[PDB]
Amino acid sequence: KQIVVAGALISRGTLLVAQRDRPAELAGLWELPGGKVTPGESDADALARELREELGVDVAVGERLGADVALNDAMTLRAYRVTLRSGSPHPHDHRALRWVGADEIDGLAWVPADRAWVPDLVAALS
Ligand SMILES: Nc1ccn([C@H]2C[C@H](O)[C@@H](COP(=O)(O)O)O2)c(=O)n1
Repeated sequence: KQIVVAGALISRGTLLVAQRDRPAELAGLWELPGGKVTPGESDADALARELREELGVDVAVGERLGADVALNDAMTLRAYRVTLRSGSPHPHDHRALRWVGADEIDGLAWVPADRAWVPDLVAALS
């Protein structure tokens, strides 16, 4: 299986979420940002790489957040806690970014796969 890694960046008590711009089925919906692990990379390497490219930040990759999500037979999606080392996030690849609190997480129009993590994210912010 192909692994897709995603980051739950919590800073100053809020969670960063990212609004996809593609493909049409997901454009406008919100996600934890990340991307595919390439063969030869660790999960930490891949996630830090993706968030540097997508957001313009250097992060440290920490513990898993929640369980794996099966995207299909082909791919699996995994979230990690990440924390900021340097930089301020900007939507280089996404439509928008938002910092959200616990109360806002269940109301967000999540991409269907990431929605599974709602209870985990609420707990992390509580
Ligand atoms: N937090 C994320 C990141 C990605 N994906 C999905 C969208 C694609 O089906 C696949 C690979 O993502 P991308 O198209 O961004 O490379 O993973 C997802 O559901 N949730």
